Amino acid sequence: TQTCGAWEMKERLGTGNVIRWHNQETGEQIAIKQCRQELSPRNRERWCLEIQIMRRLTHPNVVAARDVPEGMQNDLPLLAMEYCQGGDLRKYLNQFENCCGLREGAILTLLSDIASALRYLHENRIIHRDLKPENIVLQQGEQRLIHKIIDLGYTSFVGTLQYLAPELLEQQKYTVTVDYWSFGTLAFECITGFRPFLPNWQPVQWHSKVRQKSEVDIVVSEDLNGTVKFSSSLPYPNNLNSVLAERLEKWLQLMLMWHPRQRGTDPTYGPNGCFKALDDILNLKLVHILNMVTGTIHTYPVTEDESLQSLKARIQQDTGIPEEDQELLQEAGLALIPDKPATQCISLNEGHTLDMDLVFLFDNSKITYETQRPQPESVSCILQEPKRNLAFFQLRKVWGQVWHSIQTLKEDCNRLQQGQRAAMMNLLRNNSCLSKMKNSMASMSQQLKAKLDFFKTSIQIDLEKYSEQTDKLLLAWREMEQAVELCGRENEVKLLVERMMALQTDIVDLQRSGTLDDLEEQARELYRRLREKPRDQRTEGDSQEMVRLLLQAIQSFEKKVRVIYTQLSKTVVCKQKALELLPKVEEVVSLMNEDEKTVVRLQEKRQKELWNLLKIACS
Amino acid sequence: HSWSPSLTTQTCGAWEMKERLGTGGFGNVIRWHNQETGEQIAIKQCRQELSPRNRERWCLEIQIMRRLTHPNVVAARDVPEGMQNLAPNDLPLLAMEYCQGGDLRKYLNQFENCCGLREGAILTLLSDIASALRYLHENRIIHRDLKPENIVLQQGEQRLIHKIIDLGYAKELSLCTSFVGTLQYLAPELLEQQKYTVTVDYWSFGTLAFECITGFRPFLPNWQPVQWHSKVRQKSEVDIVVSEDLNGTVKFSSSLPYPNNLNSVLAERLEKWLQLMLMWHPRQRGTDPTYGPNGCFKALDDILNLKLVHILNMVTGTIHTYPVTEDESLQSLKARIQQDTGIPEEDQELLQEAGLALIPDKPATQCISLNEGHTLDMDLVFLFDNSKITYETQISPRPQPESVSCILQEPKRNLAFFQLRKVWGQVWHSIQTLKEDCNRLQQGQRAAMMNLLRNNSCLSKMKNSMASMSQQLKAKLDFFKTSIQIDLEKYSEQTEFGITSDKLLLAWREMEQAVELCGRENEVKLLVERMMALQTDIVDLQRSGTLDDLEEQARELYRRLREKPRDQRTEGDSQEMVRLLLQAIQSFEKKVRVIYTQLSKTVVCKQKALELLPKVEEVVSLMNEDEKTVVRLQEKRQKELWNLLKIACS
Ligand SMILES: COC(=O)[C@@]1(O)C[C@H]2O[C@]1(C)n1c3ccccc3c3c4c(c5c6ccccc6n2c5c31)C(=O)NC4
Ligand SMILES: COC(=O)[C@@]1(O)C[C@H]2O[C@]1(C)n1c3ccccc3c3c4c(c5c6ccccc6n2c5c31)C(=O)NC4
Repeated sequence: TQTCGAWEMKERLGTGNVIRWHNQETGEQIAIKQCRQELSPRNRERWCLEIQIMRRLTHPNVVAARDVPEGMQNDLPLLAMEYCQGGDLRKYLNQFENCCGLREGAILTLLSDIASALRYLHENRIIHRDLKPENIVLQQGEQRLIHKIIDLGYTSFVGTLQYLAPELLEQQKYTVTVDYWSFGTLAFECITGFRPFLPNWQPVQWHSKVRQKSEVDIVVSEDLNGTVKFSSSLPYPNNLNSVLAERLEKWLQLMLMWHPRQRGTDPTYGPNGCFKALDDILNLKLVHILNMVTGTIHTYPVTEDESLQSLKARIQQDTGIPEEDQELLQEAGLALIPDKPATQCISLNEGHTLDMDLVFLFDNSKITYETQRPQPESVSCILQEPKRNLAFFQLRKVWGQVWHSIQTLKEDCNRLQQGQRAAMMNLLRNNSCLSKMKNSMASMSQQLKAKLDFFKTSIQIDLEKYSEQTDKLLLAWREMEQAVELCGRENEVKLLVERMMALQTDIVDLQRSGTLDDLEEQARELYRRLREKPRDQRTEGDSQEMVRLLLQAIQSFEKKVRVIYTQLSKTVVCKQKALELLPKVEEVVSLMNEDEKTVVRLQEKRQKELWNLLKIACS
Repeated sequence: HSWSPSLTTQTCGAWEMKERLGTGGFGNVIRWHNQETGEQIAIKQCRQELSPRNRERWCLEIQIMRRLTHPNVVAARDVPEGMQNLAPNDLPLLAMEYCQGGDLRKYLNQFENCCGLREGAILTLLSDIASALRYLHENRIIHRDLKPENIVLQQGEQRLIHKIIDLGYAKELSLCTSFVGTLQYLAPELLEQQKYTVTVDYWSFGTLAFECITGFRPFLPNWQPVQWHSKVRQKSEVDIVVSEDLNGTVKFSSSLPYPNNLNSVLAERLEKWLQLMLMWHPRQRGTDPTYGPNGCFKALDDILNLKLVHILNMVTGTIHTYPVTEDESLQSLKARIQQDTGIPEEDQELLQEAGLALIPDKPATQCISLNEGHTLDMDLVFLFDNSKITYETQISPRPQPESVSCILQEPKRNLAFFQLRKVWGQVWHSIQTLKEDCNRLQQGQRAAMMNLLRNNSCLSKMKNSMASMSQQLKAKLDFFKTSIQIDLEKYSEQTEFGITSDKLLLAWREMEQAVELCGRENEVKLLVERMMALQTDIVDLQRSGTLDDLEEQARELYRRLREKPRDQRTEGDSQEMVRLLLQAIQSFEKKVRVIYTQLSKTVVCKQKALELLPKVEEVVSLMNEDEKTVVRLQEKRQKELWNLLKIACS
């Protein structure tokens, strides 16, 4: 469609226009901003000034300027930039599985990358003014997706106002705190899936309502009825952990602050201390413990110095399980190493979650495990009245939330299976040593039976041929014979082989044996269809089909969870029996070893006593 | 003058009148049920006003019925007291037993019997009806209206018993003249209006028998008499079928048509017996080359008394049927299998359902395990070639009938409803056969798996014995090595002052180097590795649909066609049906590929097992000698030492 030697023109990246160019020879990719339009002298200057700013700036989180390919013939120059393979953040936010916000890993890398870029811009005295998901592009790094800032210019109308700091509608002059507002609204949208303050509301009405919020309010929303509610708390559903939700909630209060001068001011780090505040949150080292007793995830911020014993004492307060009874296991069934620090649980990209470095907690005191999430306000609201007609935009929100609820049921249920598999892995690892010991015991018993048989044969000859050639020796030898009768732990080994054999049966029955996975795929496809519905077909309707799926998923979940706990309590009773048998086997192998030592000595002594007879006779 | 809401049909004491058992006419045979005992009866009544000839004809029937007594002939029962009052005239009623299985026409009409009845059902029919006709003819009675409507099924203690009914056309004998019977089973002679004999009942039995084997009558069904007579007259002595093809050509054949549910031998032997019965010549009909005139019953007796053995060659996927004698040895059968499969006696691995190898010196009849549910699958033996390392994943499915392969080639062809009904039933039957054939192959793979697991069991039992013997030997050797080292040390220590026996020292030193060579620890070690690696492959083998659904789909499609109203019965393609068969053929060969992949995996394991068994046996032997020698050498040394003490004590 257009070429420049090896440089061939590709698809439009967005709208003058931005188009991708690919080098046929090197495989190199570039983005070119072009204007075929005729501009006013001020906007002409504005265009040139941007190319100049870009050429000056150099940062890992700011799109790099590139040379315009030689021979790339309005009169205004082109803006050649690096091509970011990941695409814009709006595209990511629009992925159907991100309707209720992005994953935890994706949020931490966003926050980090955009805070670092904003810091560079502001220190080089560049104020963005139009920061939004459309102005954030993702580049493919070596191990993760890197967020970069674009458009450093120097629904439709209501659309443009969506990330603007309130002062911008009110006055002319502004400060860096305009970019805090934008970063905060943006960040919130990535956590929750929607903007903090009454999205798509008309400016006059928006301004009048949001003005009324308190210093601690980070969300102003309209329910289905349509009550406007203000909140200090980060909304649910979100894919963040307990601690991160709590800590990002308070950081957002700094950023979504109505007061323009007070915005970004940290109580510790003073004005513009919002970047140092986030640094603390991002540098936190978190440990996630799943209490198998209750099924709740406990998150603990740990220090590099913090010992496993300190963490155990902290788990103790939230679970009621004493340090001594705490069995802490990981994915593969290994118990946590006490010499090592609490940070041992920690194993950083967009695919990072709490599930990655998750530890499963079991109570050694428990013999049996009895089975023990609250859906958002809008979901429980539609559960009560599923036949209610909702406008398409309202349908889109509750359906995404219902789908998210089911995904959570599925994910929650799989974490419990992972916990049961960790306990099974530990059991199989113990059963392995138990088998290795059983075989040694079996082998030692057979070797002992053999040596005893041989000694019994040997001594019988020696007793016969002695009496034939006619004291203290005869009585001593007869004691040797009755003494070796008492050793041999055949009957004790017998019983332990029965137990060890009966145990391995229960274990093979445990390892030798969904709809909840299916109900999620059903809900996902139903939500997919709603969002892929043509604009003319977007009308009013019921949530009957969706609410049907959630109820079936709840029912399926509790049924599936019952079975997980039945197998867990079966696994733990096997683990007990195993731990009970190990010393019993060890003890019998010890006894047998002494029996062998005794047979060996008694044989050596008798032989030496016979050569002694031959001495006396040789004189 | 008022309408009653009661629904009691008509009573006679404890006896409640139920439905008519017949199909058309006034309702001559009706079922009666005893409310108190639960007993059921059938009552035949004559027509109200009769001509003196038909009055005489009626009496003659009552007389014949009263005389007759046979397990396969419905006997005359006492008329319940008070019923003769409710009779149309002075003439008696015919009270008979009620046969709960119903008539044979009902069975022939069951949609799953469109291509004939099952092999078990054919053998019990033939046996029961031959015995009844034999009884009649020996007691000089000719039936003259034998057909499926005149055969009823009674519930026996272990099977369904076929019985003969309706002696209303029957004559006591001699030659007869009367134009009596059913057009569809009417012997040529009766249409020629000639004098005739018992051979009229042979024709009826033969046409009937054929219809039960194939699903349709032998000679041009539903053709008008004049046209029928003109065409069927032209058949040869050996022809048992005259039919109309898809292109309407009338074809004559000596052979029994396909599809049928009979085995190879039974089809061949019943084919030639049918030539005797469907013989145009009236005097020659039923004449057997061995048993002479009227020897057709003794001929069938031979066929029925045959003891058959069904062998499934797993290499090809074909079933070989062998008529065996009570004296016939397994070796004779093996020699017979050899000719049809090319597998020598020594390479023949013959297994049954549960994976047990056939016992030589037991007779060939050991393979044989008898009602309507009896099949060749019951007493089936699976043949494997010990020479084979791998089995070919393709085996060629069964050759489908002439009409099926004809419509497979051109499915868009329009056929008349009656032609559609035939090919669709046949296509449905082809799919059922694909399903059945495929399951037999799985059974063969499971028999080989069962044999493997049985062998692996003994192999495990031997491994443990070997392991145990090895540990016991290691122990005794350790002890002997310790013992002899003491004895050698304390001897050399006492040479100068004590006893010097150069002969003893050398003998004892030989004992010591001799026991160094024995102990088979490293040999046992390797066998435990192999035995362990084998058991892995075996657990991987044992720890590892659309063909049945495609059949249900075809069954429903054929069902729909048959239940189609008479006005709606028009022309059509077999596109929907041919689609299903192609899918079934594709599904079958896919399923069969998997069966053979696992079979060749099973047989390689079975080889390794049979390779390991002697190796284990050999090492345990060696170890046993090592033990024997240790025990002896120890005893001898001890006795030699006490001998030194004798010499020193003198
Ligand atoms: C409608 O799209 C937009 O608003 C974008 O800001 C977002 C979108 O196009 C715009 C115009 N955009 C811009 C608007 C203004 C300046 C630069 C860009 C821009 C760039 C890139 C991309 C891009 C790459 C892959 C998918 C989408 C992409 N976009 C851009 C860039 C890029 O890779 N390098 C520069
Ligand atoms: C055209 O012929 C028929 O329909 C039958 O032969 C076949 C039919 O009714 C008839 C009239 N029939 C007869 C015609 C003539 C004599 C006896 C029967 C007869 C009998 C029975 C039955 C019977 C039982 C169950 C279903 C249908 C049954 N039928 C009969 C009997 C029976 O149980 N005992 C005798």
